[PDB]
This record gives sequence, structure tokens and C-alpha cells, in this order.
Amino acid sequence: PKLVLDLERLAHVPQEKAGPLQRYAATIQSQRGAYNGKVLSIRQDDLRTLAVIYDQSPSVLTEQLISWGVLDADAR
Amino acid sequence: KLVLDLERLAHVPQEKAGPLQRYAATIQSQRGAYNGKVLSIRQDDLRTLAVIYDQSPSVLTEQLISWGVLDADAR
Ligand SMILES: Nc1nc2c(ncn2[C@@H]2O[C@@H]3COP(=O)(O)O[C@H]4[C@@H](O)[C@H](n5cnc6c(=O)[nH]c(N)nc65)O[C@@H]4COP(=O)(O)O[C@H]3[C@H]2O)c(=O)[nH]1
Ligand SMILES: Nc1nc2c(ncn2[C@@H]2O[C@@H]3COP(=O)(O)O[C@H]4[C@@H](O)[C@H](n5cnc6c(=O)[nH]c(N)nc65)O[C@@H]4COP(=O)(O)O[C@H]3[C@H]2O)c(=O)[nH]1
Ligand SMILES: [Zn+2]
Ligand SMILES: [Zn+2]
Repeated sequence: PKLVLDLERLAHVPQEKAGPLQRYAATIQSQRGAYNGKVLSIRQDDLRTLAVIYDQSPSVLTEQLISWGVLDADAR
Repeated sequence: KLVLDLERLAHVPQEKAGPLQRYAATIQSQRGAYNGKVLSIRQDDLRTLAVIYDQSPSVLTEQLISWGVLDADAR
């Protein structure tokens, strides 16, 4: 199970619900020195942290992220 | 940057290097990247390796540099 973000989709989700996630992906892009990408693969541990950021169980944050098309179905 | 020279690592006496070798090998397994000649690893892995080796992170680092496994920019 890789955790792949589609950042093109992510840039189309409105801000005050995608904001924390968008800032999270952006920092990961930054520290890697990779701003180029279609798509961002993130750590299993990032999902956990993001859940905390978003007041959700990893399971339902995943579900939310999958409905934006930000994560793919395979993410379960 | 914690970059391991795997090729130098393979030639270090296993008394010294086996644990780090197996560590590095596992990480390669997990990336499915079995063909690199260098491996950089997480900052976090240094703490774990310290425990594995029973030394300070900073001693371990000094040790790995002297084997020529780590380059000195990691000091
Ligand atoms: N302790 C340790 N474990 C390692 C290391 N390299 C790979 N792994 C482990 O093996 C899994 C697979 O890594 P991957 O194939 O590159 O799959 C990774 C990789 O594609 C990318 N990723 C995560 N962290 C980084 C990073 O710091 N830099 C880059 N360029 N990609 C990362 O996102 C993927 C998912 O990451 P994970 O959920 O963590 O799942 C990681 C991770 O648990 C390492 O250097 N140290
Ligand atoms: N293929 C692969 N390589 C790995 C992985 N984990 C660590 N590394 C490699 O080893 C470098 C050091 O990772 P770091 O200490 O965690 O230092 C990392 C880490 O602190 C952070 N970072 C990069 N990607 C991620 C990510 O996906 N999630 C999180 N939470 N932090 C990341 O930014 C720093 C810089 O990462 P890099 O520039 O890529 O530099 C990373 C990357 O080259 C992995 O799972 N797969
Ligand atoms: Zn657009
Ligand atoms: Zn608005």
C-alpha cells in the first residue's frame, strides 16, 4: 500500500478544508528539494499525523482524501 | 545527509559491520531498490543503529566515518 497524493487534484480542493494537507505536502516537497512532481508519495506515518491535523481516524481521513481524488482507491 | 558507501561497507570486517550491513540490506528490500552503490538513510536510523551497536549516535558516526562508510559531511 503506497500512499500517493495527486497534487493536481489537491490544488482544486477548496482551501480551508484542504489547507493543512496542502501545507503538509508542500513541506515534504520542500525538504526533498522536489517541487516538480505530478504526484507525491508519503510516509505511512504521515497519514497518522494528518489524521490528527484533520480530526479523523486514519480510515476516515483516507476516505475523505479518496473522495477528492487526492488518494486512489488502493489506499485502503 | 547520512549516505552509506555500500561497496566499502561490504568490505568492512563483519565483526564490525554485519549489523549495519543487514540494516542497510533491509532498507534496500523495503525500497525494492537492490542495485544502488550508495544508500542514504533517515536521521532517525542513526539513533536506532546506535542502540544496535551499543554506542552514542555521535561515537557511532565517528566510527562509521573512519571505516569510510559514512562521508565526513555527516559529522
Ligand atoms: N527507517 C527507514 N525505512 C525506509 C527507508 N527507506 C524506505 N523505507 C521503508 O520502506 C518503505 C518503503 O519505502 P519506499 O519504497 O521508498 O516508499 C516511500 C518513498 O517512496 C517515499 N518516502 C518516504 N520518505 C521519503 C524521504 O525521506 N525521501 C524521499 N525521496 N521519499 C520518501 O514515500 C514511500 C512510503 O514511505 P513509508 O511509509 O515510510 O514506507 C517506507 C519505509 O517504511 C529508510 O531510509 N529508513
Ligand atoms: N527512497 C527512499 N529514501 C528515503 C526514505 N526515507 C529517507 N530517505 C532518504 O534518505 C534521506 C534522509 O531522510 P531523513 O533523515 O528522514 O530527512 C528527510 C526527511 O526529514 C523529510 N522528508 C522527505 N520526504 C519525506 C516524507 O515523505 N515524509 C516525511 N514525514 N518527511 C520527509 O525531508 C528530509 C529530506 O528527505 P530527502 O531529501 O529525500 O533525503 C532522505 C532520502 O533521500 C524512504 O522511505 N524512501
Ligand atoms: Zn487547474
Ligand atoms: Zn473560501
